[PDB]
Parts: sequence; C-alpha cells; structure tokens
Amino acid sequence: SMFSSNRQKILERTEILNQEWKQRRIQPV
Amino acid sequence: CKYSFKCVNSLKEDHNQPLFGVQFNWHSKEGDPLVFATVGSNRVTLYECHSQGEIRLLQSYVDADADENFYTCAWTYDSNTSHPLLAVAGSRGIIRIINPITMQCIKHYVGHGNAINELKFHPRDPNLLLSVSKDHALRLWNIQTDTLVAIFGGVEGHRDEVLSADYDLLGEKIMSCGMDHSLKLWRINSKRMMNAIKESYDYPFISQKIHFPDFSTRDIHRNYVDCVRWLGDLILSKSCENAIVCWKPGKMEDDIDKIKPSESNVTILGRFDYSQCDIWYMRFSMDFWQKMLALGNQVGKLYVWDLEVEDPHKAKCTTLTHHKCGAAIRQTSFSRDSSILIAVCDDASIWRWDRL
Ligand SMILES: COc1ccccc1CN1C[C@H](c2cn(C)c3ccccc23)[C@@H](N(C)C)C1
Repeated sequence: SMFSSNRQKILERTEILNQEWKQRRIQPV
Repeated sequence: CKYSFKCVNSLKEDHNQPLFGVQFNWHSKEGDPLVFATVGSNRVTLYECHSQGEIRLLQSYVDADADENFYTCAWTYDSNTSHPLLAVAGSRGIIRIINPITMQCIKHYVGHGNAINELKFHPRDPNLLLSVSKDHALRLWNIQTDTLVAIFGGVEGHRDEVLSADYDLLGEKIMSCGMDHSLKLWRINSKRMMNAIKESYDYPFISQKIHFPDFSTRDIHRNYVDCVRWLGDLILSKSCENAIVCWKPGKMEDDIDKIKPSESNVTILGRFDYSQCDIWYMRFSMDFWQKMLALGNQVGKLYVWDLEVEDPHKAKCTTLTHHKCGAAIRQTSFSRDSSILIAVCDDASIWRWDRL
C-alpha cells in the first residue's frame, strides 16, 4: 500500500536523523 | 489509537498577551532536562520539565522594543561548540539568534521585508535557517557566515503572505503555503541550490533569486493555508475548513522526485477531521517519530491522532480537555521522546499533558 511504503520512508529517514542526534553531545541549557 | 494523556500542570505568563509559539528543544541529549520555549508579545521564555508535572521557569527574554510581537521560534545548535541556539522573529521582520543559556541576543538579521510568520531549521545542517514572510517570500540564511543564501519568490512565487513552510525529513526540499491559497514546492538539492549553499560557506554575498517553484497547487483548500508539514513523501496541510488534508503532488503513483514543475494533478489520500477550529492561524505539530499528530482548537480542546492507524477517522485519540482551558490553542509541542505535550493559548496560558 501507499501507507506502508510511506511509513517505511518516515521510519528509514527518522532513523537517519536519530543516529545523527545520538553522535551529538549538545551542552545542556 | 493507544495514546492517553493526563493534564499535570498549567501556568499563565504575567504579560497576559497571546502566545503564538511553543517548541521543545529536540537537540538536548538523552538524559538531559526537557526544555521548551514560548513566544508571544515581545517575550521569549524558557521552561524546564521536571517530575510530578513541575514546570520550572529558567529565563525570560524581554525585547528592548515594546512594539515587537514574536510569532515563531526554532531551535538549533552551534555546529562547532555543540552550544544550543534559539531563533525568534515576529511583526518587526527581524530574526534574533539568542543564546538560551545566557538569554542574550547573539546576532540579528534584518533582510526580510515585513512580518516573519515562521522560522524552521534544516534537519541536517544546523546553520540553514528558513524564514517565511508577509512580503510573499521565503528566505534561506546561513547563520554561520551571516549570509542570505536564497530568496524564494518573484514571478511564480507566493501572491500573498507566506504563513508556513517545512523541510522534508532529509532536507532536500521545502513545501511553503499561505494566504494566496497555494502550496508551493522548492527543491534545495538542485545543482543551483546546492552550489549556492556551498558558496555561502566560502564567503558582498550575492543571494540566489528563485522566481520559480518545482510544483504549485491551489486545489487543496478554498482559503488561507496556515500550516504545512511533510509526512514522508506525502503532505499534511490545513486551512480553516475543520480538516487537516493528507495529499501528494501529481497522480496516485507519481514519485515526488519525478513530478515536473508544471504538474497539474493532485491526489488526496485522506482527511483528519475535527470541530471548532474554523478561525485562521492555528498550527498543527507532530512528535519526532511522526507517530502522533496534534492540533488545538479555538475553544481549548487538544486533538490527537495516531499516524500509525491508516484510516484517519479510526486514528482519532481521546480529545484532551481541561475545564479551565477555554482559550484558542495557537501551537503545541511534543518533547523529543513524546512523553510530554505542551499547548500555549491566546490568554497567555501554558498547559502540560504527560503520556499515560
Ligand atoms: C499563531 O500564529 C500563526 C499560525 C499559523 C500561521 C501563521 C501564524 C502567524 N500569524 C501572526 C499574525 C497575527 C497577528 N496577530 C495580532 C494575530 C492574532 C491572532 C492570530 C494571528 C495573528 C498573522 N497575520 C497574517 C495576520 C499570521
């Protein structure tokens, strides 16, 4: 389906963003 | 939908003026405190979320100009020092980069003509800031070199105020929307744009003047399009017609990266219906994983949908209501882990909803 395909795109792409955030150590505010 | 929330706290800012924006800082590392910013009048305020619904006031920014009215804010970080940063803008058309640790202005950018309605940071490059304005244009800034990379408008640009814009997940393209009823696509992974961005880092800087979008439609809504966000290769957009519309440029099977600038087709996949949100300038938001969609209405109700349930009517969550929350919810923000949801109102009130 269009839904499941789009869901996997979101999943794959948010995982890429999540991995980039994990390597980061942004100092606390 | 499986999601449930409990209202654990609320407060009201002493200025009593409407709050237009709220954003949790999604750059803060795991374990660090959940911090959000609010914007309204000439104020920017930072709060920290603690246990048992505690909302701890951190610092208040009060703009020298009493006539300034902030409409939006967005978070970023310094690519070199890992220092958090906060961009704000409003009616004066001035972008202010604020050190959220000291609550002092680092730098500002005039550039834009008229009111700035929304700010957004690129999801990959923390220096690329997008401002959308009352002057009908979008502007891309490189805040590391203090250059205006590109101006998106002109011959085939918006014909009225740009109200909202969003970068897709990988930061390859932007969807803008506004008072002219249209939604316009602007590709930033084009050779021209990728080179203009590269040049902004090598830098009087010559900004790109992008007169032509990569897609344009005015057949989704019959009024002002006041909010827009990507959902994968699909779009989420709303007007004042009591629905958020899920659609895609072109025909059902058309790949987002294969649609041509003159593409006349548009495909609606669904609608997330609600009630009493028939007034202009009401923003919707999603959590980081795009599993939840939230929208406040003019009467203090907070609607939530489970984006993992295909049928939007079946996706509906129990609507969040508190007998003391009766004012228009202008914007909402989920914490990075979606355990906390904050709503801000026209009566300067702030509402904290914790995941059950
Ligand atoms: C909550 O803000 C949203 C939400 C969605 C899209 C854009 C905005 C930003 N707006 C700020 C402006 C505004 C000024 N005043 C006094 C207002 C009172 C109430 C509501 C909005 C405004 C608006 N212009 C076009 C008139 C656009």
